[PDB]
Amino acid sequence: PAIKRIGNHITKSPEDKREYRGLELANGIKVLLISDPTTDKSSAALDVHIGSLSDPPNIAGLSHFCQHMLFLGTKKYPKENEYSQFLSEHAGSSNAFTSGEHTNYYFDVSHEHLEGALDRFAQFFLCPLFDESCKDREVNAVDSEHEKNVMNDAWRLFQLEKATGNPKHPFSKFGTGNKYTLETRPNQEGIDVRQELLKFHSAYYSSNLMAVCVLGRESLDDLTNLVVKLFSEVENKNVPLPEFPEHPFQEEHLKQLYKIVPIKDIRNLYVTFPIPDLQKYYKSNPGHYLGHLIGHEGPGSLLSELKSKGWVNTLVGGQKEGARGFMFFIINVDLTEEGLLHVEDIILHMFQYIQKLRAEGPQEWVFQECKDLNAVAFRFKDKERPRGYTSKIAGILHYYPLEEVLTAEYLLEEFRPDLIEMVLDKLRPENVRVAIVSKSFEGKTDRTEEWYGTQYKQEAIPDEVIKKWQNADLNGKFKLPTKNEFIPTNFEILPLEKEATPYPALIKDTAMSKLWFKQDDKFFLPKACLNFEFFSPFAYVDPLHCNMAYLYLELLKDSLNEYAYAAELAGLSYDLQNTIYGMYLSVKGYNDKQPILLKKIIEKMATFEIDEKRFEIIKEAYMRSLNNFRAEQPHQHAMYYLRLLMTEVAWTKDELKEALDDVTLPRLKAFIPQLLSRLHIEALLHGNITKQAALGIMQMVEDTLIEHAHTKPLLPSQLVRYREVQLPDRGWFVYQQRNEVHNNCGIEIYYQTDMQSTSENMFLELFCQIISEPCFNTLRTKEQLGYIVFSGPRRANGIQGLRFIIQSEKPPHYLESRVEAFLITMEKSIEDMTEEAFQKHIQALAIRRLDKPKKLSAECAKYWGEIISQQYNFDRDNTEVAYLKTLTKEDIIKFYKEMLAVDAPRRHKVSVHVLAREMDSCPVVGNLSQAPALPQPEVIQNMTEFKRGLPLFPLVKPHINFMA
Amino acid sequence: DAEKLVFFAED
Repeated sequence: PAIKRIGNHITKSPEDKREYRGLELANGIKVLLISDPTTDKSSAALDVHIGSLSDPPNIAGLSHFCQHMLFLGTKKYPKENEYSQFLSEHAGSSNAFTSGEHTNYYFDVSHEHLEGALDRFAQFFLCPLFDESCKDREVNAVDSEHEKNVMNDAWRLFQLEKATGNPKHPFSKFGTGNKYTLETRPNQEGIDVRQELLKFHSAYYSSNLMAVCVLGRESLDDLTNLVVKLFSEVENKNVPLPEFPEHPFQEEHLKQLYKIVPIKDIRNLYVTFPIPDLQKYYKSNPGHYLGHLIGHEGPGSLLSELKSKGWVNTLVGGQKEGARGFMFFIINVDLTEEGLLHVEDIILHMFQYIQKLRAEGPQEWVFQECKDLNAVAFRFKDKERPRGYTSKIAGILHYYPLEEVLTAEYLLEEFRPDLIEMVLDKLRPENVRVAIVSKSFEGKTDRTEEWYGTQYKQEAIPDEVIKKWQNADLNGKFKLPTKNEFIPTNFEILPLEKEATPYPALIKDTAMSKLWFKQDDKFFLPKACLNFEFFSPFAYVDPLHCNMAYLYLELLKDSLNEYAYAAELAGLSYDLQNTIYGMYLSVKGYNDKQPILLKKIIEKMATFEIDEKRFEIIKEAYMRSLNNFRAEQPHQHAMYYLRLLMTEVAWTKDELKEALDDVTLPRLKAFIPQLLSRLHIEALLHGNITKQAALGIMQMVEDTLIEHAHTKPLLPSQLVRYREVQLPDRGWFVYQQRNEVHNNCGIEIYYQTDMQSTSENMFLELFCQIISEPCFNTLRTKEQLGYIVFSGPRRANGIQGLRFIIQSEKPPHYLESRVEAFLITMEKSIEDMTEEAFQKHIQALAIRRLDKPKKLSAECAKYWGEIISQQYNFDRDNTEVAYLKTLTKEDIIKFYKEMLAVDAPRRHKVSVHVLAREMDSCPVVGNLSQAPALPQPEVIQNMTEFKRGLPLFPLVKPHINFMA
Repeated sequence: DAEKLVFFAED
């Protein structure tokens, strides 16, 4: 009746136990229902196939603005925060995004309240209020959102490409919008934005352009009736789907060179080729076949040779989405100092590789290898988190038939050499666009992009250059990839051992290593997680050694890259990085060949031979990387400073780059043996693996280090952990700095409570749960201080507390007063809330903390967190939630009155103020809720001095976990 | 290897 059709069988992975049913309502809405009787959280998402590409020419950002407004009230639920408040009280969350052709809304919530959430949600598409008052406030949120992107290099380049194509093509539009485009200019032009928002919603939010996906515990039949009851009423305007057959880049936009000045000190080369829309060929993906080859990093690849010449370090190639009717094919690389001088040669090599592909012709075995790999990946796919899953599905329901939505973007079908040749025929010099990003162009540009202010220059590429590229011949160093030897073949799930444990067990406890093990007893997929922490005091003893630890590992990954790329493609991955206590190594994926890769890594780090050239290149990139932190956002600087302030030992970026210039090859080579001579290893092996196999992996790691590095055990007294500074009662310190790039302020306020413990943890978490929603609605929605407004707990070195983070055009001291006013408002709010409401929050937190991992790596991460923090409280959630339910409203009031209130006897407050670029100075104190009077803070002028003048907290005691 | 969205809130 209200249903036009019900899908046949929804092809899913055999390992997938969830149930699916696809349907199309009478109004044209495509739906995918998902029943998962085990899910702790239910979720829904609706994707409207309309985006910024459809913004009216005179109101840039209208669709994005519409997106923001839909969260602030509907005819059925007028309360501007009814939606967010409801979700918050029921362990839910929500967000939405706007792209060129889509506006996607989504939320998740306790499985028991799917109906209530979905009802409030459906109203976004039935009776939005677009309240005048909300409109005038929320426009500030949009402006602030754009403001933080202004000095972001990725966004600047994004808009620059649009501004350099056909000006008449909608691809040229500014999609974010700001106060000028959404308020100032419209007012001047006599345009009523409120009307336009309604007109836009009325004209494009049509049921025929919508797709919905719902996931819950309810049966498919019940979910079917629920969806019909709430969405069949959406009106169908029979809106035509926007199409863009003419490519934004026409002839006059090809064979062009762009020289661009970046904000950060980065060096990049972007090569772009216009191509037809390849979306309809998804069954064979000719564009991805070419991306796979051109972007390959194995021996014989384009990258391998460009790196050998010392011209580039990284490369990305393949097709890039555009919109219905047009796409792009790119080849992007970063540049070394030398690579910057050889851009013409680099591009020549690009065409030589492309010519090599043309000469050999399409390779079916390559396609087949990927097809089979994709089949394996789809079959053993990890179970997704509901929210992201529904959002993703709502989006692709627009491109594939109901029955194929789950497989469409995973499985390959037919090899189409003709389509591959057709795309390859478009990758030629005559149709190339080249952009070079480098500080070396500063003062050499003559154009400015209006929306971001990007400085650049445009030149036609000389015909003789085009002609030399067209004559690209074959380069003996370029070869097609060899057969991938890492493809997994053994997928058997070993039977659960009789002595298997529900939590990780300590099966090895020696001075050289401590091994935690757990055989997967929930997911049963042929995968495993091998986590290793290598302790050594020489990884962070001083700035120079921190630099060497980083450089060492970076050089190792770089030398293993060719080898490891193939493994990565075969679903075998690894992460290796230096830490403040040593090194971290993690190998994840199919268990089959993990031992081979792991052995190779350990063997290599212990017998590593540094390439001088690679060493100099990576050192130079690292130097810029440290310097580039100055271009990060204000709130990031704020977080950075707080971290340096509150931790016993922490080397600053400045100390690191100062010590860097003295890292020499000889010094680095001497460093490695020292680093590996003495270590302690704590590991967590979790997955499709046996106790005896675990012991075997650990022994192999030990034996390899002992054999090549002569590694010996470390002394237990050497296993030092850092402490957090202990603030004095009623103390308040302020550290102030300035961000030289962004013209916006940032701030982080930290109210230190006490050492982590069951009671203290839940006191803090319950309070945060309670203020979470009100904090966002007050400081952002109501007061519009900025797009970024955050509150929540802060945990570090066993200590904890409450933190607020804000980025705004308003000065820090004003921001501080607002947070303080809000605290008092939350005070009255809590004292006035009903036991009913209070218990909702307890239950909300309970569900949040008990929501269980849906994939192996998520469960492992939780165990790893306990091991890394050395608290080893694996049954933490049950414990803490049991305690949580004990908490009363009064306990919270007392906790607030003793630790957080402005006149609390145990208030421990530190504030980091980051001033905007255009602020030469600023004080540190100064129809809105009334802000309380604040004490005079002690200004921190030197971080070292600050820490020295305060005591340090002790380290948290470990939760004893008995085992051999 | 082988190969911008505006949100309501930064997550």
